Amino acid sequence: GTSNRDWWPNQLDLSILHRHSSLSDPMGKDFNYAQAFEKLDLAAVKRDLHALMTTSQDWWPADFGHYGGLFIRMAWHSAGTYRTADGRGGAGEGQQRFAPLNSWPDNANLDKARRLLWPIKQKYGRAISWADLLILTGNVALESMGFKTFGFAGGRADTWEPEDVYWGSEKIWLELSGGPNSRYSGDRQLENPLAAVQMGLIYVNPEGPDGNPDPVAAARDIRDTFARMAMNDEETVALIAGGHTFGKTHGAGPASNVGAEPEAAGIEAQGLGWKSAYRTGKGADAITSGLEVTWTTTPTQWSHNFFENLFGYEWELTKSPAGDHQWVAKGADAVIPDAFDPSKKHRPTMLTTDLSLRFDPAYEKISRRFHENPEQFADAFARAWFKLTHRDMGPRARYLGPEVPAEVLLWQDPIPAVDHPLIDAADAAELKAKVLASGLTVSQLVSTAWAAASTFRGSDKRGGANGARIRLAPQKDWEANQPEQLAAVLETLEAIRTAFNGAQRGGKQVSLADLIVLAGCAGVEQAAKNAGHAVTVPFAPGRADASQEQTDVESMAVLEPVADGFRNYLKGKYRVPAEVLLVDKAQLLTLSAPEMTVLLGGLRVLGANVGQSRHGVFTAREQALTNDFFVNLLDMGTEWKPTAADADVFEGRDRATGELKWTGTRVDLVFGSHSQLRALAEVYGSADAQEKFVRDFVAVWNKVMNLDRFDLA
Amino acid sequence: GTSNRDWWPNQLDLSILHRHSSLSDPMGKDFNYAQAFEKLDLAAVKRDLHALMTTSQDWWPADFGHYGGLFIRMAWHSAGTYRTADGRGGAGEGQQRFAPLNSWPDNANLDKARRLLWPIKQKYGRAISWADLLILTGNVALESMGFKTFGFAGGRADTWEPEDVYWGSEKIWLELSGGPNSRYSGDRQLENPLAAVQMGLIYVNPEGPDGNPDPVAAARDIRDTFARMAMNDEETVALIAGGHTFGKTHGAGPASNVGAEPEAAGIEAQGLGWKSAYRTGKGADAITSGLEVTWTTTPTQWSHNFFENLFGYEWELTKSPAGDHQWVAKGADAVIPDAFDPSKKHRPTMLTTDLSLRFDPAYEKISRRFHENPEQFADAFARAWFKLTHRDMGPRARYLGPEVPAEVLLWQDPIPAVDHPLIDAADAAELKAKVLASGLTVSQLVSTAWAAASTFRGSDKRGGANGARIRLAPQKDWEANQPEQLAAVLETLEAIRTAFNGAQRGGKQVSLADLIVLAGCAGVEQAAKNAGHAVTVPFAPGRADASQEQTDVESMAVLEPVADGFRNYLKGKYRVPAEVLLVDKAQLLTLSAPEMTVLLGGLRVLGANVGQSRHGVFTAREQALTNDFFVNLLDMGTEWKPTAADADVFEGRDRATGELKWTGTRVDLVFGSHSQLRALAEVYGSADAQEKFVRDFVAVWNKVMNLDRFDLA
Ligand code: HEM
Ligand code: HEM
Ligand SMILES: [Cl-]
Ligand SMILES: [Cl-]
Ligand code: NA
Ligand code: NA
Repeated sequence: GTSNRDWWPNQLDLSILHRHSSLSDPMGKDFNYAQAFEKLDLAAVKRDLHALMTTSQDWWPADFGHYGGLFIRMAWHSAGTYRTADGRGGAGEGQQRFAPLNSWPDNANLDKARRLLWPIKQKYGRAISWADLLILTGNVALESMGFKTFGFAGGRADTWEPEDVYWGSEKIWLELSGGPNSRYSGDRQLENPLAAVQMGLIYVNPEGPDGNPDPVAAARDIRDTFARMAMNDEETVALIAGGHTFGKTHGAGPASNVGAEPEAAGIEAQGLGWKSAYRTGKGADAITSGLEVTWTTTPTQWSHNFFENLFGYEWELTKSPAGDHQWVAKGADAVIPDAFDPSKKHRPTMLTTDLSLRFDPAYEKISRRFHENPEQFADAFARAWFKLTHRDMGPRARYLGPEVPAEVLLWQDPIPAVDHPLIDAADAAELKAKVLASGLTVSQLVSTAWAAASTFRGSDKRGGANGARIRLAPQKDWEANQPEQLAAVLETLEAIRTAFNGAQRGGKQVSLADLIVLAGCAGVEQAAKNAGHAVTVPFAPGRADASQEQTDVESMAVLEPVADGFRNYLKGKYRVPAEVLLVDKAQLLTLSAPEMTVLLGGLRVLGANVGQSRHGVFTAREQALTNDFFVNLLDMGTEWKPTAADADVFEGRDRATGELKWTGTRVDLVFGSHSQLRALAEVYGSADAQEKFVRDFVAVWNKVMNLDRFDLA
Repeated sequence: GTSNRDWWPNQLDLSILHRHSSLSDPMGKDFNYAQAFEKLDLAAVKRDLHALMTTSQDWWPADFGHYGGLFIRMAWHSAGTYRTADGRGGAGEGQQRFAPLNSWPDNANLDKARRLLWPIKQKYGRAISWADLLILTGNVALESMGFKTFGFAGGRADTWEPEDVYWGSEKIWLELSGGPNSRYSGDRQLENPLAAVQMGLIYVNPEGPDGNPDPVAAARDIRDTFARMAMNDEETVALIAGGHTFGKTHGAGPASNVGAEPEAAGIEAQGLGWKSAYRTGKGADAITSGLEVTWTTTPTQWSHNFFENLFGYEWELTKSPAGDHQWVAKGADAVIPDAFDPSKKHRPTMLTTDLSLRFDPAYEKISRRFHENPEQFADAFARAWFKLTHRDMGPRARYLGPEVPAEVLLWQDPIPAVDHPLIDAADAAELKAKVLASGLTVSQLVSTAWAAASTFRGSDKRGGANGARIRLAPQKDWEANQPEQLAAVLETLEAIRTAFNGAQRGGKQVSLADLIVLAGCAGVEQAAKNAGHAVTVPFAPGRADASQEQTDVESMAVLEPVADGFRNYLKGKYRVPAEVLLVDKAQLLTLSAPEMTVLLGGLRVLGANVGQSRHGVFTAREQALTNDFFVNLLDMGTEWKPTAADADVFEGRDRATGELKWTGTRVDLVFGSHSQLRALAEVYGSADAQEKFVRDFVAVWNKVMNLDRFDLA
């Protein structure tokens, strides 16, 4: 069937904003996963998982009699798709069970692992999500094998459809770099927001870059990809060596024996894939990656044998039975156990990427320290394993259950506890009036609260106005945030704050984070008053102020908005058209198309544009909350043409006289061009729509202000 | 960005079932368009529409000073996409304003027409939908030019994204037949469900079949496509001749002057397209189809001139200024007015397809009768214009406003009014006990009510259990309905009915339509009892019984289910895989994926399969309402393989012994294979789900039973 995407393959796609409807969700609209999970008997779940570890099924026999290595790999791949650039990927939505991830080559045979878990999932039902179960099972595998984990939090609710993620533009699985859709340019520069070297890999190629078995060059790719998953050198070494303490790779025969991935397989495969013609197709004959490496002498027990082997041998380049590059220990004895024949042993073996940990000079120093001090290795690995598996969960307020680590970690963007009474409705009224009486304008108030709140992304639940991190490095100096203007606003609000807090009794105080939001609420009310309309904007107190010492500045950099169409802002020129970037930002804000539309039309007339640009300010009553953006954009009396100077800036002239009325960007004008967005603009631009426009603007402003308010969840 | 569709282009698409969520809809979730429309000042709207007729805009100047012809074409194309096969297309959702229809070649410059209507749309806002406005406008155009219409109903609520329609598989606009994705095979047999000859045409090619200017062969295409739009010969002649009494075609210069269609146009085009480089690009210089034909001496007034011209001249094949085939009257004087120059006159001209109305022998007889009896022509055209424009609106109960024709028309599938007291809760309990005491089984009661109710399709709001048409030709003889079994159930129910009605006082009676539905309810209650569960199934009385004479047998044929996955039924072999057919049926039933899933799993265990097939009957307690379907489907103790005899029938064997446990079709097993479906099946197959499954089943069963209940709207 030919589709709109076939005919107009470059038209903007709004369907990413309308996923996750109540239509596709099998749970009722009142289901609350946290409420379910809080009553789960987590101990019982863990005892069933522990038993599973050594209960082999004949359709996918357990290596060494123990599924622990398979389950560790499963959980590491569940988490391992995460990119810090956008927050997308990660284990937090259980997306490994859907396309495309369920059928990535790097996820081969994890269909088997998830199938092994169906009995437990079935037993406990809605009280444990697949998302949570995949991570838990990796923890229980680690515990079963003698490794002490750092902890575990539940609360990842299941999803019901694939997420819309850009995983790259290649049309061939695993394509090597330098093709027509290459994700590399320049001197091996991986395109943002990608965090993997080839389409369908988690991070890097285990043979080496584009298959070249050089451990030093492989180290470069490990470092870059892991940094793009928010891990530093110590964490990276700890994770790789920790993982590879357990289990084995699978490459018993040629890869041409392996059939279709799950999304391509026949209906009778019942959701499994990679069926193999090689001998038994499983167990001793399994083929997963094509590599055939077993790292340690006790693949089912925590040890410090990975580093003992890595440093205790010299390594020779060899080939697996599938023809893939791997390494074997020179002159070694057969000391590694076979996975099924108790009378066979094997020489130590390594991947190219394992040897990176000894041949890259910076990794070698960490690896030596870990070899000499295995306690330090165990602690780093437990910490890194927790971070890997929790990095996309969001604020600690979302962590559920009895095994949550009490230690607050800097990567969590921690928010201090509130230990004092909160302002009430009358206090909030008093503060809104004090803010308006200070002389701060509607545009200042709206712009400041927008800047604070709109760092939130729903991909990994980072950002938002809680913390008042807008007053700290680096947010206070981001271009989009207009650093000098911002500092002036913040000084005025901090003086209101000090005067209000100094007058209270009883311990009551207001945080700066709450006052920033409240002040933006005052600005929105005042703009509505300026248009002739009395409205109250909802506000919920309870935000707290984080310190600079509780803020990792380097980690906060990925939250900078380099394109923010809601402020008509683009920090530089990108290949992706600005309208596409607006829909991307709206998805990370969790907005629907109607919410995006209302919000942007209102922001334009409120004065939220960076630099007070007139682009899209289609009103003669700026700082009044009216639907003038939509009425004026849709007026057929105005003709639009791209300027000579800049093809992405447009002049709006009266069609009869030629007189200049307005200017706009692509982000403004898309609302008059895209057929679905124009239809939305028409509802807000109609003569009956002033009340609707105000109410729906107030609703979406409050939604944005509350995106990180999981303390009210 | 490579997408799942790129990787697995033949995987089934469930997003068609979650279109039209509350996420994409800008109106609040309680907006009721009927209520808005009922308060519209329709007379005011009509006065504004009359004024617009002759208010020419310089960006698209009015032909003859009057936009009536353009607006009639606009309305006819809005309606013209309707296919009787699936009920899809038509005017009823205003889809001409969305892709792909806004950019079809046959809809060229209708973007202009719609833009002319924005000021009225803006003025009246939500109280008139685009969908209603496009039809009303065409009515006002006809009235303005002297033609009395048969009436008008409002109530077409707007939609907010494109509908998912199969329009064909060609990848080239306008592709002629016999290509790699030909919609024609055999002796000019158009593939169902298509109702147009080329991709991006409304019905037929105005030059003739594949561009060959043969009026006789064009007539054949006209007849077949119009019949696929529910129109017979008389209606077809009336509509073509009636339309072509007005306006003109546009082909002032070569088509190569015309630029990108709206979905391809630049952002500055602000939603318009087909900008032309020919001279002034508009008005006298307009290029729409490429043809240059003006049919009558008075193109802005109702006349009898069409048929005077068609019969009064002999016709010569010529070429328009764009090179396209058309006809000119031999030896005629220049009697047809020019659209813009009062000093220019033109000879009469005709399209190939207009000449079809004279050269096809059956159409000639109607055309002559219309030429000789103009009042017959006017009345037939009025009636046919009403049908055209209302054929997809559904039952009369949906018709709104002061201009609704009182006359009941056969094509409306009329349902008599209820003129007696209805059964109450005590009566419903008494009837359900009678039904259960008769010996009708769960399987029979469920199957019969399913058969009755599941004829409904939301595309054109035809079908459903109201009317008790299951007892009439042709429904009573459809194979999917199990005609012998059906007859036996109906006889039993009709005797219950007679006995109950004969005992009443006052006028109270129960219709057979109600009793069939109530009896299906009793069957579901009984199946719950058989599973150990108390359950209450909602029922709403008020259905009435239509007569055979109120049921057009040939129009009913398109409602026959040739594939009904819910009954594991496929009447023959189709090219489209059966699980795609199931999702298509779910879309017509208005079901989401979770409702399709629950419903099918329940139906399997209740005995609703045609012929009592065991395919999918994954329970040892048939006729008990349980979640067994899901629990057994998902049991990894079972291995599935296609049979030798039939690749579309699968055997489920115990994995350890080989013993046969079940058999299933593709429609059964897709719930275990498709990653999104399987995720849904897992929720219902979990150990905590029996109660959820029963309550969700009852809800969706009730939903189906009430799909056509617009008397309760
Ligand atoms: C440079 C980064 C990494 C590379 C290239 C990589 C590569 C792979 C490969 C190719 C396999 C074999 C798949 C098979 O044939 O069955 C695998 C297995 C495995 N990996 Fe990694 N790995 C990386 C990091 C990790 C990390 C971070 C962890 C966890 C902390 C992990 C844990 C495992 C485990 C436990 C197995 C064994 C699976 C089994 O016993 O079935 N790996 N690795
Ligand atoms: C065999 C079926 C039909 C064919 C092939 C056909 C073809 C066309 C074509 C090619 C045009 C010219 C487009 C342009 O260049 O502007 C057109 C114009 C138009 N048609 Fe038809 N037509 C059909 C039936 C209809 C019907 C059923 C109606 C309405 C009842 C209708 C009403 C009109 C009107 C009013 C115009 C004039 C538009 C204007 O003045 O701008 N036609 N027709
Ligand atoms: Cl994601
Ligand atoms: Cl449709
Ligand atoms: Na994420
Ligand atoms: Na329809």
